[PDB]
Amino acid sequence: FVPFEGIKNDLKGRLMCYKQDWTGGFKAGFRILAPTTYIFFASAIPVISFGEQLERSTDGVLTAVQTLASTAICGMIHSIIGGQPLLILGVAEPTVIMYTFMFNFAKARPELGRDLFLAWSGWVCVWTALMLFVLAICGACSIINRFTRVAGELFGLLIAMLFMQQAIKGLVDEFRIPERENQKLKEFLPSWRFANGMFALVLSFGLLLTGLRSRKARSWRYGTGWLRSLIADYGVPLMVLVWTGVSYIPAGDVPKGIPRRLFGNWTVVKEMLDVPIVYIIGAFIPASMIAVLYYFDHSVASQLAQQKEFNLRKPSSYHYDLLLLGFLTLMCGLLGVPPSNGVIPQSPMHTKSLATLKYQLLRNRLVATARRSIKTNASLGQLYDNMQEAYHHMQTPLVYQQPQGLKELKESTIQATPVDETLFDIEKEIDDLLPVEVKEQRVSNLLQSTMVGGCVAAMPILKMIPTSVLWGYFAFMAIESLPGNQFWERILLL
Repeated sequence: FVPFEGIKNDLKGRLMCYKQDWTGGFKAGFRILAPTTYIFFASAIPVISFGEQLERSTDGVLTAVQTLASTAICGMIHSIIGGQPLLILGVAEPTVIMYTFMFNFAKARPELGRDLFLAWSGWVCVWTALMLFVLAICGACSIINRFTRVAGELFGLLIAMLFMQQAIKGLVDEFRIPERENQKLKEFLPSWRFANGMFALVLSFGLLLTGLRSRKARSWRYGTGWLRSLIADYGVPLMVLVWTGVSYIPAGDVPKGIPRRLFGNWTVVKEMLDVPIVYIIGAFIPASMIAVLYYFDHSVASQLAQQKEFNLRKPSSYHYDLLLLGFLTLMCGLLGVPPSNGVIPQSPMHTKSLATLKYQLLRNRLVATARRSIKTNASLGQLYDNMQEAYHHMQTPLVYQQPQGLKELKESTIQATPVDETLFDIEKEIDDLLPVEVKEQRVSNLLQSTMVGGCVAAMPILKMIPTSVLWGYFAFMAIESLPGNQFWERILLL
């Protein structure tokens, strides 16, 4: 717990894999788009829902534009100078709850009111940034190492329950009347309300089930490998588009709003000095709560994306990441947008998608090399050496760790068997000798953040998405927030 020690160590570690990060990201060509698109959807949909929730709960002060811009800018800055580019930054539910509490507090004060809410929030963000700077400088993130696997599994389960509760609440609200829309409307009759609720159930469950099914496309006996990979990669975005199209089928026999549909930044510094100084000090309290929450969430989200099972080859940056989070919180407060923060399950989902990308790249390369070798000599031990050489050649040269390397050829595999091709199937055998590796780089995070930003200018296209799609996706992400963690497995076994 020495001042500035952790930050300096983290910077030392990360500054020697920076150009490597960028060149590795560019090494993959357009194949980097699949994880990028997957994480872009996973980041944009919850943020848009949170933006709608804040617009309803803040009388139009904060909308989806602000949440999207915060997510995009914070993500881009973290991608370029972050320290741990696996982390995905976004506006989380606890932030929404705290901002709702703050808005409710400020609406009941004649001194603050509604036209000074953003300025008071900015002062809260200044206090939070100061607290985060103090915590990072003192190495308070060292206690993160102490928290064990259960301390992260419980948080994952809590986030899963929160996402499921959000999905169920959205589905139930599809059955009720909104508190802001015109009450005397054709689309809001009890019969049409029941119809809307049932249609939303159909669409949400259809999206959930089809996406969960298409997530297993690669392990199918039908179709071609190209089509199987395309489905396994883009099924959830494709399902979003397909169920959006399905929602338009009955449009010739229903009222306008059946089903219900969805719908830069500025500065608040000038009016930030108009807040009386009894609430600038009073911002310390919600600032303390938000600082503790962010200290916990950023760290746990970063460590859940850095599981030992992924065999990552680059160091962690907990202290430096917390310092940068302080800076980003200060910037977001000055810009009048809610702060971003490391979020789950987006971060582990990003890590898993990158691991899958590396696995597929390696499988393609090794299959090609094995097929090339089968024709020439194919001695089954000289071909394994060729595959090992290709694996080593593909890898990126670093200084910290070394590539895991292909694992041992199983005794049963050799006992079963130049090499006879009838008795040695490459597709069956490659999977048995591929390690778990992650394609670590900064390009996927940067592109996902830029896409989230461009969603700001793509609002008319976003106007065509029903909210049932959002609730189905929230359920899909809640299930993704327990992708087979040890704690959930143990609960299943009991």
